[PDB]
Parts: sequence; structure tokens; C-alpha cells
Amino acid sequence: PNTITEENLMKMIADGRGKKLVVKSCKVKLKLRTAKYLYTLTVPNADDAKSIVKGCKDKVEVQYVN
Amino acid sequence: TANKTLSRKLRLAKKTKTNKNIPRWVIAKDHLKKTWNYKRHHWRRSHLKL
Amino acid sequence: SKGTASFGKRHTRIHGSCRRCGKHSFHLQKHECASCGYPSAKMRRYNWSYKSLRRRTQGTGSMSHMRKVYRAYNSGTLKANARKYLA
Amino acid sequence: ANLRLQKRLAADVLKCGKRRVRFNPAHEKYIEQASSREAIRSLIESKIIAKLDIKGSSRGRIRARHAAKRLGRHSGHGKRRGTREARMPSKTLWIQR
RNA sequence: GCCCGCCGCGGUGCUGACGCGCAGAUCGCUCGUCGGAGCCGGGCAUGGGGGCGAAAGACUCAUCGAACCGCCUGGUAGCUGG
RNA sequence: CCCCGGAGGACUGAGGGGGAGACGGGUUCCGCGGCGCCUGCAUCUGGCCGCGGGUGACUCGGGCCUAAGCGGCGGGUGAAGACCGGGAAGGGGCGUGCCCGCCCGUCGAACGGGGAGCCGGCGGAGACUCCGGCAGGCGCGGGCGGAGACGCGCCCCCCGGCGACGCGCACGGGGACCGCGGCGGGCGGCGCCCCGGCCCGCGAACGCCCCGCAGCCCCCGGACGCCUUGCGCGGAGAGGGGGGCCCGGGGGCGGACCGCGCGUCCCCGGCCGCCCCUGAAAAGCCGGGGGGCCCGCGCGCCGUACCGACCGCACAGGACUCCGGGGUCAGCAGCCUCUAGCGCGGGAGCGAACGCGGCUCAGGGAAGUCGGCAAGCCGGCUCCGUAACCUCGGGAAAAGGAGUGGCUCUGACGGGGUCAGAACUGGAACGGACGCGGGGAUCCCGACUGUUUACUAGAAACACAGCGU
RNA sequence: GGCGCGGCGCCCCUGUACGGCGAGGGCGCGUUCGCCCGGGGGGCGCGCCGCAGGCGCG
Ligand SMILES: [K+]
Ligand SMILES: [K+]
Ligand SMILES: [K+]
Ligand SMILES: [K+]
Ligand SMILES: [K+]
Ligand SMILES: [K+]
Ligand SMILES: [K+]
Ligand SMILES: [K+]
Ligand SMILES: [K+]
Ligand SMILES: [K+]
Ligand SMILES: [K+]
Ligand SMILES: [K+]
Ligand SMILES: [K+]
Ligand SMILES: [K+]
Ligand SMILES: [K+]
Ligand SMILES: [K+]
Ligand SMILES: [K+]
Ligand SMILES: [K+]
Ligand SMILES: [K+]
Ligand SMILES: [K+]
Ligand SMILES: [K+]
Ligand SMILES: [K+]
Ligand SMILES: [K+]
Ligand SMILES: [K+]
Ligand SMILES: [K+]
Ligand SMILES: [K+]
Ligand SMILES: [K+]
Ligand SMILES: [K+]
Ligand SMILES: [K+]
Ligand SMILES: [K+]
Ligand SMILES: [K+]
Ligand SMILES: [K+]
Ligand SMILES: [K+]
Ligand SMILES: [K+]
Ligand SMILES: [K+]
Ligand SMILES: [K+]
Ligand SMILES: [K+]
Ligand SMILES: [K+]
Ligand SMILES: [K+]
Ligand SMILES: [K+]
Ligand SMILES: [K+]
Ligand SMILES: [K+]
Ligand SMILES: [K+]
Ligand SMILES: [K+]
Ligand SMILES: [K+]
Ligand SMILES: [Mg+2]
Ligand SMILES: [Mg+2]
Ligand SMILES: [Mg+2]
Ligand SMILES: [Mg+2]
Ligand SMILES: [Mg+2]
Ligand SMILES: [Mg+2]
Ligand SMILES: [Mg+2]
Ligand SMILES: [Mg+2]
Ligand SMILES: [Mg+2]
Ligand SMILES: [Mg+2]
Ligand SMILES: [Mg+2]
Ligand SMILES: [Mg+2]
Ligand SMILES: [Mg+2]
Ligand SMILES: [Mg+2]
Ligand SMILES: [Mg+2]
Ligand SMILES: [Mg+2]
Ligand SMILES: [Mg+2]
Ligand SMILES: [Mg+2]
Repeated sequence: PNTITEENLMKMIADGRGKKLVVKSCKVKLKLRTAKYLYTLTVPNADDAKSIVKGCKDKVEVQYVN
Repeated sequence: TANKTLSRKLRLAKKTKTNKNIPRWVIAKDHLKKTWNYKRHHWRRSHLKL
Repeated sequence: SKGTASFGKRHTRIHGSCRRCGKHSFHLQKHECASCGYPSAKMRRYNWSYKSLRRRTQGTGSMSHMRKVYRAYNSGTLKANARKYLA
Repeated sequence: ANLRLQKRLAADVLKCGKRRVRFNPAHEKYIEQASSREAIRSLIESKIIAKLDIKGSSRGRIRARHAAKRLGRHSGHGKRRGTREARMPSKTLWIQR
């Protein structure tokens, strides 16, 4: 498991390296499940909004707060 | 022992498998009065050397 | 303490199962059987113990091949087959 | 009537020794009818089965004697068993200086 | 290859207990030693007139001033019993 | 009911009557049922009896490597069985046809070497093996920067490296443990006191960034210094200033409550000391010189239950190794204890002799006895004070004296205890249990530490360094 | 020989109970002290009274 900067995150998205994304509410955690590692990014909700506006439609995103 | 070869395992397994009594229908069928299988054994007083 | 106490120091196997004769007689350190003499090519036999001889010999097992061959000779067609061959 | 099975199953769920698991004297007929960790879990729910807390050893007297010892009490020649070097090695003091 | 002393390793005295035993060598108190020629485990080597021995004729599977197993062997007895 | 439950009273006492492995045992394991046998008393109990069940691996071990050894080798020898052995035309790459080559074992370690695993959960009985999550290993398929120390595809011959190593009193660092307070949550008792008692407050492997004492190296320059508990180091280049590399570790982000201390155990570090003692090997993996040239799929075979249920004809004997809290204390001693666990061929009554294990005894004090055998006296810590003789190291705790509790204070050392001193007080007491030398004057033997008749002899016997042939 | 159990008093043994109040070297704390207090506790001897006391065999 490891942490990632958002532009590398979009590289991963745009070259189809992820199988599922998770949004965790708490500062929001974005969790990306790739072949090798699980990558995590932490952004405020304002930035989560635009990252998901930019989210991929070949990409299953699932929400989570509890 | 917890670390035993397969050959010793198999011979021990056969002793365990055959340590049994005569069936009652066998007693009726063969018309027996002796009903104890005297080749049985018990772990406390046995010296299986296998 | 050469008796009962010394008996409590026994947790070794001296002999194990023989691959040829099947008895608890194969010496695990010398690698040689004390009953049938394996791995020698010939079997261990001694005339000073005929009870040891009778315990394991020809006839105490199945005799499967020899049994069939003898009945074939004594009453079957084997000597006729011998005549046909030896013509 | 024989409830050794439930006692071992209960200590397993509560993660405690069998000596610190207590059954309600009544409602016992129920404990006999349980044979799984699942049925026992419901009994720990209804509260028919519970675990006693550990009983440590009070340190009130020990904390008092230590307070008095930091005031100079209980530390004369009648109270010393080991030698001065065993109590305060000379090399430790030399290294500090 | 120092001294007191724990576990360990050993085995002094009570000529204590026991001695139809808990036990075909044990138990209690006391006692020697405890950084060393120290103690322990597994694997391996040496075979009977042979081995091995800081040497007691000690030890070599409850057997040792010559192990154990089967045979020679129903060994011989001017001697004891019937 | 000696079984089960609740309540009480105790014990084992972290070198455990606790929790787990190796060997040996072999189903003793689990659930349901039961009492014919056994469970030296009983039993509704059970390791007993009947019926069903039960041990899942790329990552743990075995398989591989080699140790001390053992076997094999054209042959050699002997009446043989068999025993002994280098002097033998001893095999590989490929791709035809060339090229390289002196000659063994896929025997021998379930503790040595050896690529790679952590957390949470689920079952009557299995788990580093199942399930979920997160990783790691080995495989197979679609020529540049720096002043420098240094930083950022293969194949053969030769030169190297890792693997790969003793003991020790100290000193230092990390981890775990342990304590003292704060704060949050929950208990218990409560005749008086009580913000003073008890329980719970948890963070893995793995990936990225930073940080790491000692130690070794680079640049400048050229010297009465640097420095440890101890040492040690310097014109073969110190100190000072600036850098590089290693460091079983720590932190931050991922994975996913807050401080402050003495000490213990384990591992690690740099030194120093010791030896007529100098403290394995190999597979496997890699470097140098010279020369020639991301995404998918998989990981086979065997062990895995339980037990001091093992050996002593069944048993106070014998039987290797892990983990190791609190108080008193020099402490892994003795004594009490939290956690955990709770059998040991059965009970009741009486309170004779005698015995076995213990206790106390006026006055005397070895008169007892072969013989002070047995028992008793002494014993911790601090201070005082200590002879003959001697191989000058010892004798030595020689012999002998004095103090020691509780409470209220004071001083010294840079939060932490130790050491020193004073006043008051108690049957004229204080190492208040526990733990714990009696001493001296001599003679004989052997120098000394060590060894021995397992089961009647531990010695003056054996050994020993030294000496000699 | 209708016992005893359980009390009450005497007499002995030990040595002045808990608590309360008021002296104490010292810095609200304080070991210890005095008074209530030859007190409190205890009894297997002595004396007198609630519960009780005279059983089946032969
Ligand atoms: K097993
Ligand atoms: K057995
Ligand atoms: K013995
Ligand atoms: K043999
Ligand atoms: K202090
Ligand atoms: K000892
Ligand atoms: K003796
Ligand atoms: K006696
Ligand atoms: K003994
Ligand atoms: K010593
Ligand atoms: K020899
Ligand atoms: K031998
Ligand atoms: K002999
Ligand atoms: K002989
Ligand atoms: K014979
Ligand atoms: K013969
Ligand atoms: K003879
Ligand atoms: K004769
Ligand atoms: K004779
Ligand atoms: K006779
Ligand atoms: K049953
Ligand atoms: K010949
Ligand atoms: K020969
Ligand atoms: K092999
Ligand atoms: K080997
Ligand atoms: K080994
Ligand atoms: K191995
Ligand atoms: K090695
Ligand atoms: K080179
Ligand atoms: K298992
Ligand atoms: K009596
Ligand atoms: K008598
Ligand atoms: K005398
Ligand atoms: K006399
Ligand atoms: K004596
Ligand atoms: K003395
Ligand atoms: K004092
Ligand atoms: K001697
Ligand atoms: K010594
Ligand atoms: K001696
Ligand atoms: K003797
Ligand atoms: K002796
Ligand atoms: K001696
Ligand atoms: K002597
Ligand atoms: K001797
Ligand atoms: Mg052997
Ligand atoms: Mg010193
Ligand atoms: Mg010594
Ligand atoms: Mg000594
Ligand atoms: Mg005759
Ligand atoms: Mg004869
Ligand atoms: Mg106790
Ligand atoms: Mg069972
Ligand atoms: Mg019985
Ligand atoms: Mg491995
Ligand atoms: Mg290994
Ligand atoms: Mg298990
Ligand atoms: Mg090694
Ligand atoms: Mg297991
Ligand atoms: Mg006399
Ligand atoms: Mg001597
Ligand atoms: Mg003897
Ligand atoms: Mg009074």
C-alpha cells in the first residue's frame, strides 16, 4: 500500500491501471485498487468534487461513510 | 511423533483399521461361540514396534 | 542407579522395518538386517537353528506360481507341451 | 448437569481463563441447551453468562512506603541486607562525575 | 583450573527413614563443586581373550578376574538325592 | 457422587501442579451414549466401553548442501564367504563439424547453511495451512553527473566476494516488559477516613520520504592537540571548516488518549583483554579484468490430531528445549502473591503404650561414648580492631568488640535514589519471621584445582605441572 | 446417673480495650503520652437458675 499525488492518479486512471475506486468520508480518502498496490490520496471535498467530475466512466467508484 | 515417514504412517494406519470386533451378523451366520477377536490391542499395554 | 533409573533414558529406535523380510530387525545405523541379512543378495540361513529355519521358508507363504506349475505338470498338458517343443 | 463444554466455549469467546467465567445459577437449563459459540454468544447477550474482572493487588500500602522512603524513612543499618557496593556501585558514581 | 552462594552436576555423615519398599539402590536433613581437566542434547567411531579405562580388575543395555543368543549337548562325575 | 453449578476457604507460586515444542507413544483427540471390565473406596466420573467424526501450505519443516563419517571405483588379495584400493583409453557443449576437458556418490543434520508472510475473523475437534484483506519470491506467455570519496542483456577463461563463524568483565543504543502521574469510561466497599482501592484505554508484515552515535573514506591546509569509564590516535597529515558510505533502528504519510522515570531480559555497536587452545564445509548467488557476442498465467511430492498418554512387568525414579509479572531483598535465594491451573489406591471416631518428624526444660556442663555421634552455639550490614608463620601472593571474616526499630527533621551529589548527622519515643527493643561461618593451639599424610570402586571403600589411592633416563 | 446445652455471680489469668478529650520532638501533619480505666478480653474451678431431661431389647 502507498500514497499518490493526484496527477499520477490521473495517469493511472487514463491508462486503465485501476479496477475500483473508493471514496471515504471522515478530508476525504480516495482509494485506488491496482494490480500491484493500493494507492491513497487525501483531499478536501472541494477537490474530491472535481476529481470525480474528471472520474472515468470505465471506472467503478463506490462511496463510503458510516 | 509429529514428524513421521509415510511408510510408518501406513503400517500404523493398518493396525488402527483392523483393530475391531467380530460383527454380530457374522457370529449368527458362521455359528460361533467364541466372540472375542484376540488379535485386538490397546494402546496402554501394547508394544507395536512399527 | 544402573537399573530402574537407567531404564528411563531410552528414547531411541535401534532397529526398524526391513524392506525384504518385514521384521523389526533392520539396524538403522549399520544399514543391514539382523534377521534376513539384507542388503546381501543371499538370505541369512543357519543350520544351528532349524526352528528359525522353519519360521520363514518355502511354504510359509502363498507359493502361487509354484502351485500352478506343479498342478499343471502333475495333471495338465505341460509334459505334452514339452514333447512338442523337444521334437 | 455436566456443563464443562459451555465453560470452555464461554472462556474462548470472552478470551479469559475458565476460572473467571461465571454462570447465573438459575437460567442454567438454557446453558445446557447450548453447544455452539453462536448459542453462547446470545447467552452473553441476555447476560445469563458474564466474565468477572481480574482482581489485581492493591498498591496503596506500597505507594505509601515509597513516599516515606523518599522522606528518609525505613533506610537505616537495621534495614540494609546487601553491601554498600551492591546498593550503589563505586564505578557508576565515578563515571557520572 | 580464586573465595561465599542459586539452578545444575555429584554423593560426605546421620552407620536417620525404608528395608513383606514409592523403588531389583529410593526418600529427608546435612554435605562437595559452581568460568574450569565445567555441565547437557543429537549425529558418528571402536566388538568379546576383543574394545574402552586420570587404573577401581572398573565399564561394555539389572549380565563382566572374560557379555549375550542358538547349537556341539540328554557334555563327564570313583560324588549328593530318589 | 470424589461429577456439574453457585457461594466460601485454601494450594501450586513465572527454574509453576501455567502456556507450548523435540524424541517416544499411536488414535490416547472430538461429539453423543453408557457402566459388563478397569478406574486397589465409591462414581451418575473418566486416557474404560459402544457409535459416529477429525489433521487442508508457493511463503513452516522434510526433499537440496555439505560436517565428523559411510559407501562406490579398471582392479588386488584370500580355499571361499568376503575384505582392501586412484594410476584406468573415466564427459560435456552444441548446430552439421568442430571446440573445451585428469580421476565419485540426487549416501550422511525435521537444532548447522538455505529465495520469499503479516493482520482480523470463523469451527465440537485444524490453522503462519481455512476465509477476508494486504504483501513478498521464483518462473513462463502477449551511458550520463561529480573536484573527489561516490551518485544515477548475456557467454567463456582467469581473479575475487557473500554464504562464514571463539571466549570475557565493562560501557553505549534500540525493542519488549515494568512503574509513577494526568484525563476518559466502568466497578467495589463504606462503623469513621477516602479526588488515597480495583479493571479497561489497542496498532502487524510491507511501500515511499526523512533521521541515525560509534566506524571507515574525500577536499582544503599543514600541527605542543583531540579524546575514552577504560583506552586510543596524528607529517604514512591531527585539530577546525565542508562532504561521502554502511548502520538487524526510529519517525511522518499509507496499511488503518497525554507525559515522565529507575530497572530487568533480548539483540546489536565500538573498543579492550586472553590462548604451546586461534575458534566447519558446501550448494547457491553475485562482482571485476580480458575477449566474443506494462499486462496475464503458474507454483507439483511428503508431515501437520493429541500427550510428558514415554521407559522402568502398572510406579515418590529416570526423561532435551522455549516464554518468565508484583512485594521484601544484593538476588532466577527464602517467604507472601496477580494471571493461569486446580489430584494425590476413600472416609469417620478416639486422643493408650510404642514409634517417625518436631518443640521446650530448673541446677551442672562431655562426668556420656571407641569417639562431642547427634544437637546446640555463630551468621546480614556498617564501623573499630587483628598474632605466629610465609613460596611476600597470603594467613584474614584471623582472634575479638560496638551499633542497627518507629517517628520528626537537616546536609551532600545533576528528576533520582544513595550516603552522612541530630532531636523525640517505645517491658532495658529492633538482621524481631525468613535467610545466614562456631573459634583457637598442634601432630601425621598428600603440594595445590581435578578423578575413582553405577549398587557397602571419595582416601593417604589415580592424575598433575616439574624432574630424569 | 432424668444428663446436658446456654446464662448469671464469685474467683483467677493477662496487664489498662475501642473510642472520645487534652500533653508531644518538630514542620494542618505527627511516633508516642495522660484521663475515662487494676480497665477490656478469656476460663476446662466454685455457687444459683431460659431450653430441657427416665431407651428398645432380653
Ligand atoms: K501428529
Ligand atoms: K504403548
Ligand atoms: K535406579
Ligand atoms: K544387523
Ligand atoms: K528523594
Ligand atoms: K548446590
Ligand atoms: K560412601
Ligand atoms: K530414627
Ligand atoms: K536416593
Ligand atoms: K566460585
Ligand atoms: K580398534
Ligand atoms: K565396539
Ligand atoms: K571376552
Ligand atoms: K562368551
Ligand atoms: K542354548
Ligand atoms: K553348532
Ligand atoms: K556345556
Ligand atoms: K567327577
Ligand atoms: K563329582
Ligand atoms: K535331587
Ligand atoms: K457419559
Ligand atoms: K587364492
Ligand atoms: K583380503
Ligand atoms: K542427499
Ligand atoms: K549429512
Ligand atoms: K544437526
Ligand atoms: K536441515
Ligand atoms: K556457516
Ligand atoms: K578483476
Ligand atoms: K496442525
Ligand atoms: K484410641
Ligand atoms: K508397649
Ligand atoms: K567426653
Ligand atoms: K562411665
Ligand atoms: K557433632
Ligand atoms: K561470632
Ligand atoms: K531509626
Ligand atoms: K591422593
Ligand atoms: K575449585
Ligand atoms: K582430592
Ligand atoms: K564398598
Ligand atoms: K567409594
Ligand atoms: K573427597
Ligand atoms: K589421607
Ligand atoms: K584410584
Ligand atoms: Mg547407535
Ligand atoms: Mg574498582
Ligand atoms: Mg573455583
Ligand atoms: Mg567454592
Ligand atoms: Mg542321564
Ligand atoms: Mg549336563
Ligand atoms: Mg501459597
Ligand atoms: Mg476425551
Ligand atoms: Mg474400585
Ligand atoms: Mg524457507
Ligand atoms: Mg535448518
Ligand atoms: Mg489445537
Ligand atoms: Mg557455523
Ligand atoms: Mg498442534
Ligand atoms: Mg570420658
Ligand atoms: Mg590430594
Ligand atoms: Mg560403591
Ligand atoms: Mg487507657
